[PDB]
Amino acid sequence: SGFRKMAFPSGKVEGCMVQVTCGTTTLNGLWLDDVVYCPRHVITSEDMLNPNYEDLLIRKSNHNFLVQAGNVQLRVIGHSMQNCVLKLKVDTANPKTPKYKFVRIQPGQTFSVLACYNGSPSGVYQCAMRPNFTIKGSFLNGSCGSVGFNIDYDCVSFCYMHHMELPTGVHAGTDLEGNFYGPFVQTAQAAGTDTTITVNVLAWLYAAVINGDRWFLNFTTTLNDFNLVAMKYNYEPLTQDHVDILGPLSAQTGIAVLDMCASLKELLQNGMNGRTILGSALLEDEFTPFDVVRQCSGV
Amino acid sequence: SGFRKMAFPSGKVEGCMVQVTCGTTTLNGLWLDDVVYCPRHVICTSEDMLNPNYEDLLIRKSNHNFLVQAGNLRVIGHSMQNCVLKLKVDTANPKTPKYKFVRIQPGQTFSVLACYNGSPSGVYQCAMRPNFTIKGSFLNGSCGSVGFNIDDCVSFCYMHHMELPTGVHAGTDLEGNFYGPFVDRQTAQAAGTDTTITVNVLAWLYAAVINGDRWFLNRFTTTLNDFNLVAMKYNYEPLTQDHVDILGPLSAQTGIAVLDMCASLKELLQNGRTILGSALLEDEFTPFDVVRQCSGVT
Ligand SMILES: *C(=O)c1ncc(Br)cc1OCc1ccc(Cl)c([N+](=O)[O-])c1
Ligand SMILES: *C(=O)c1ncc(Br)cc1OCc1ccc(Cl)c([N+](=O)[O-])c1
Repeated sequence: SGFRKMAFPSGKVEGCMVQVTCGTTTLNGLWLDDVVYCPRHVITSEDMLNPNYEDLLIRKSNHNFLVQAGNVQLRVIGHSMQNCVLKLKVDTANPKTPKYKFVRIQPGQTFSVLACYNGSPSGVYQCAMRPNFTIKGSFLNGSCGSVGFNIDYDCVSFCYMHHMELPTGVHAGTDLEGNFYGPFVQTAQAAGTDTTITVNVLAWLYAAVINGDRWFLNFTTTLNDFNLVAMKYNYEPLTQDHVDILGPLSAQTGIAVLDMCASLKELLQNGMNGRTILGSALLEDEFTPFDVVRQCSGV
Repeated sequence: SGFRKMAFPSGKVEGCMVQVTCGTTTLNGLWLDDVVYCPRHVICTSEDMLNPNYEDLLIRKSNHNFLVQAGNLRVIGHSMQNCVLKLKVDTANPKTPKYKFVRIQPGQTFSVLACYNGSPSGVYQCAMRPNFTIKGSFLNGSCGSVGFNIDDCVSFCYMHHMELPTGVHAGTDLEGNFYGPFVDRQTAQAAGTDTTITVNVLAWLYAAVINGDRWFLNRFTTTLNDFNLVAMKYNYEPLTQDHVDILGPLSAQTGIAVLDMCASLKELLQNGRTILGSALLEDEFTPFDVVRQCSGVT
């Protein structure tokens, strides 16, 4: 019973968090095998306005990089820049390296973030890659290098590394190969208009029904008619593959996807009239259909 | 920037999670030093759950009736302390962190590492409600999962025991004493009237102001007494002077007096926009939680 925004257990990622210092800049890094991954902007405030990163790295040597893993000091024997991440080769392989992969997720997918400062964990929480490729996280100065991940049974899938806090107050970063999610690269950078992850909202309504919350159940509708309503309310268009992913939840609940779409159409056109769903007064869109299944089945 | 419901990093607790089996009942256990702690109802059959005589049931079981799984342990002793089983094992957990057993107060927060068959499944932050229930996510098989705070030292405060028909959850401290009026028996058990943790709501309003959301801020004032008259009507817990003292540091950081924040809350209750992306008033961040997240304590 119950339904919570649930993060993956973070023990496997905690063992890979180290502290990287260049000059006076200190941030977090990720230590897997004999390589430490960290944001490349670790290399001044004057540089923050228009850095020629290739030119700034040139002036750097291996001993200019201080990688600390708890109390032990790692010696850097090589450095290279891949897109927007630094890769520092160290003389020791991380003995706590889990089975891992680097994955680039799609907008709408969820992951857990282990927020870190000075290489030490401070907290873990679940969030989602918004359609405009930002995330609404909790990141203070010093959190850069914190990574987002999914755990697919024993294997850690690193998908995010924190790089920046936009003036909007939302956050942007890269995958573990250094490619920013979205158009982001210290200048004014506008994120796109954010929209609601429709397939996630529908999955969350399935979670509600499973947990006894059914007052919003109604009508039917077509994929097209619902999408016309979804476009008006800044909702992502619902495709047939979204309907297929919602299959298992439809079978378990006995509620056809297009029937749930009609209930959501009503919820969008009429609002919630002060009622709550799973203790929320808003429509929640940061649970994937896989998230709902995992929590309700207990994987 | 930002404010999230944030759980403690769970690595230290993961290393203490084992799987405990007695007969056909399997649930989670906590392995610290040479002792495995688990709910004592692991020894009950389904017929026993309606009126178990735990002493009579434990008497008929021996050490070898307990199969303790630590990933892929021999039990050399068993004892019953209130509602928890204490299984002495021949091996001390090499991953035992520095730990303490603590009994928290209503309104305090902790992280829950939800587990099934001794394997972690997820971590989330919740609060001990005033009626001593928690609004968690617990399926059958989750019993033995523990709630904790981290101060290098892990403070274990909760062990899950039962899912009420209400859909809320109840458990004990690590000494076996239930939070609330609940017993480990399958009968209808009523939780109290739940109330809103007023001091937590005020802390969350400070987090909002810290993060740029200030529209709810007024110029009115109030006394502790007048505010409590309003709070009583809306099923809010009464705010004492100790609660005003706890909110001191947040007042200093924001420059907003505690009683001024209480006056702003008077509006929100009497008149009902979003605050930190929420359309409801959140009461599961303590003032210590807000400081920890906004100052970045690792
Ligand atoms: C960010 O995590 C961080 N921590 C510590 C220090 Br010192 C500097 C940090 O990055 C600041 C920052 C903010 C915004 C942008 Cl866009 C950049 N950047 O040029 O990448 C850096
Ligand atoms: C609970 O975590 C659990 N998991 C697996 C099995 Br098999 C049995 C479990 O406990 C069921 C349960 C439910 C409610 C109550 Cl009140 C009790 N109890 O008598 O303590 C047990």
